Amino acid sequence: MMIKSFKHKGLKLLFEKGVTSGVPAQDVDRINDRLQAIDTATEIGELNRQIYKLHPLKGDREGYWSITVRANWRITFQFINGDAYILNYED
Amino acid sequence: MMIKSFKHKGLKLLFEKGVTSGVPAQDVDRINDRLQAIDTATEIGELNRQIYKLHPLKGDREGYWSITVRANWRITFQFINGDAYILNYEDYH
Amino acid sequence: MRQFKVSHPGEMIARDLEDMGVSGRRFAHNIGVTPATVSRLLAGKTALTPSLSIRIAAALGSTPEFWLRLQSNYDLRQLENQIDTSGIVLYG
Amino acid sequence: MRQFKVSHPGEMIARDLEDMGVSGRRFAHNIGVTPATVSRLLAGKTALTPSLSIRIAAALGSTPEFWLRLQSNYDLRQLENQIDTSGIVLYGE
Repeated sequence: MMIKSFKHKGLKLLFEKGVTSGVPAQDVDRINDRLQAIDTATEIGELNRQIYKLHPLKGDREGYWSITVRANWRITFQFINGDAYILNYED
Repeated sequence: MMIKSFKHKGLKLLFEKGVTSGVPAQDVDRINDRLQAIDTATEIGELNRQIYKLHPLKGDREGYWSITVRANWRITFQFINGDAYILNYEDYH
Repeated sequence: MRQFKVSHPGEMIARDLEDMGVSGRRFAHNIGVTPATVSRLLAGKTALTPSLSIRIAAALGSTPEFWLRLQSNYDLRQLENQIDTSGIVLYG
Repeated sequence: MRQFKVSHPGEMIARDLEDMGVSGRRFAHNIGVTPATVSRLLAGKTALTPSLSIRIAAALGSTPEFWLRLQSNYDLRQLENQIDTSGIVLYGE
């Protein structure tokens, strides 16, 4: 799933440059893992692991999906075709 | 890529049931190799081996691609949104 | 562009088991592997092989293909500039 | 519908080397791998690893990912009825 844009600049920074200044210092590995999954999956069903609690959004943000990083924090992205857009780290 | 349909019923037969009655006998493996290659590529550029001589087709077959099986023989398919359609086995003289 | 840091799937699985409350020993028991192999895996010291990928996906979900793709993606990153193809003639 | 027969990439490479008129020994020398390993590869008796894949794409084209994936797909297919997951619990919460 080739990752095409970031809404969250702290994510763009971890992803492209391996810089941790924009995300919680404790969640760096966890978040990098999840980004690695999103990047590696070829289908959306491949992200439907238990710990990810993958689920679609309504929407408003329709065609948007979220996966859980921990507690209330989710990574979200819009899904058009086989691509991921507007990655975000919220809630 | 997703191989979604066949124009050549012998290919469909070799691909799905592994039955070889519908394709020229010398090309059975040569053809299965090619279908495996198409089935495995995630991009079109991964088929750009020299011996395949991958090139796009023009005309009324725009968005079609062909690769070489052997002298004068091609496999073709239509490329729609990462899927392969109308897979075919044709000659070219 | 490409992801700056690409993890060995074993270390990811290790961080995931911790967040779950599943110990290496318990996980080994579940997927039907020796605790010795699993600990080497969670350390990122043996590869996540196809036989493992089937077992692991049976436990942590997704497809065996996914887990294998992680290993490959990591393996090829780890191999960047390690192999001199200088060197090798590309048949025309 | 999935492909009925999935070949070991080594054996596909064997058939491609034959069609190009390249011997096992000459192919071995070019990619810089010992003939002992290359002969085991072309018989499909050893796996196509990440190191070989980088060497192999240097000669036959495509990308290393591609050759590796052929290997992966074949492996998973070969292991499909050999591993009992009966057996293994899919963790919930």
